[PDB]
Amino acid sequence: CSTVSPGVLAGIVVGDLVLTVLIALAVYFLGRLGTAEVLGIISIVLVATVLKTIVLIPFLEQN
Amino acid sequence: CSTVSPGVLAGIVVGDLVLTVLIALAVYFLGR
Repeated sequence: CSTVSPGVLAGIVVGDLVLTVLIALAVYFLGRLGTAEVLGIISIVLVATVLKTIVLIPFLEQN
Repeated sequence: CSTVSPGVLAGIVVGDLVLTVLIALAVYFLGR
């Protein structure tokens, strides 16, 4: 019987954020106005930010 | 107890996995 005790789990949250940013940044590096369809990168970054943000805030948030 | 932590946080790891496959696919889509 415990909660938010692991802490490492919190490390999982941080790890996820940097994960999306690292790979997303990798592709963005090559992209530079010319490859077109760049909107794709924005789409994935959008679902990622809102996914962690939406599921994590209402919970980690104090009521 | 029911332990919520291993639930929402567990969900975050799952989300990371989804982004891993989705983004990766995006990498291939771009093509070298």
